[PDB]
Amino acid sequence: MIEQQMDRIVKEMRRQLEMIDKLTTREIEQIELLKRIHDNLITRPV
Amino acid sequence: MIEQQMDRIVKEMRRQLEMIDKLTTREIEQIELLKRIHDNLITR
Amino acid sequence: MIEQQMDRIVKEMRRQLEMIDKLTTREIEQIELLKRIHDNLIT
Amino acid sequence: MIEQQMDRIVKEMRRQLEMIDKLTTREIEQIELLKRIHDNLITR
Amino acid sequence: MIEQQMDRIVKEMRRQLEMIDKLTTREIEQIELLKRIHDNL
Repeated sequence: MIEQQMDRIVKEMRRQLEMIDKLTTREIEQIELLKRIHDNLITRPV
Repeated sequence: MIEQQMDRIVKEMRRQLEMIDKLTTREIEQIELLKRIHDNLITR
Repeated sequence: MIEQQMDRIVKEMRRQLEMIDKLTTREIEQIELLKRIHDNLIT
Repeated sequence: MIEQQMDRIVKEMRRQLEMIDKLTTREIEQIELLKRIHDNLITR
Repeated sequence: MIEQQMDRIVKEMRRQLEMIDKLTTREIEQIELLKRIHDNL
C-alpha cells in the first residue's frame, strides 16, 4: 500500500509532539522555580 | 488512502508547530525572570 | 491534488523550522543573562 | 523509488526524536539544578 | 515533482535537525552555567 510507511510516520509525529508537550511541562516548572528564587533574593537582602 | 493520510500529517504539523509557539512562550517567561533576578543581584 | 498537498507540507516544515529559530533565538538570551549573573561570583 | 525516499523521512524523523529526547534530557538537568539551588538559598 | 518534492522535504528534515541540534548546544551552556552556580553554595 505504501500507506504502510505513512502510518508508521503519523505515529511518529505524535510521539515527537507528546515529547515536546512534556518538554513544555519542564519549561513551566522552571518558572515556578525561578520565581521562588527571584523572591528569596528579596526577603534576604544581605 | 494516501491523500487522506497526508492531511493527518498536516494537522499534526500544525498541532506540533502550534505546540512550539506555546513553548517559545515559556522561554520568554524565563528570560524575563532571569533579568528580574540579575537586577536584584547588582544590589545584593 | 496530492503533489499539491505536499506543497503545503514544505510550506509548513519551513514555517515550523522558522519558529524553532526563535525558540533558539530566545535560548541564547537566557544563556547570556546567566553569564552576567555568574560574574557577581565575588560581590 | 518514491516509496523509498520515505524511508529517508522516517529515518530522519527518528533522528529528530532520538534528539528531542537528548534535549529534554538537557531540560530536566536544569530543573534539578534549580530545585537544588533554590533549596540552597532556602537555608540562606 | 512527487519524487522531487520528496527531497525538498527530506532536506528540511536535516536543516531542522540542525536547529534542534544547535538549540541543544545552547541548552547545555545553560546547564553548566547552572551547575557552575549550584555547587556555588
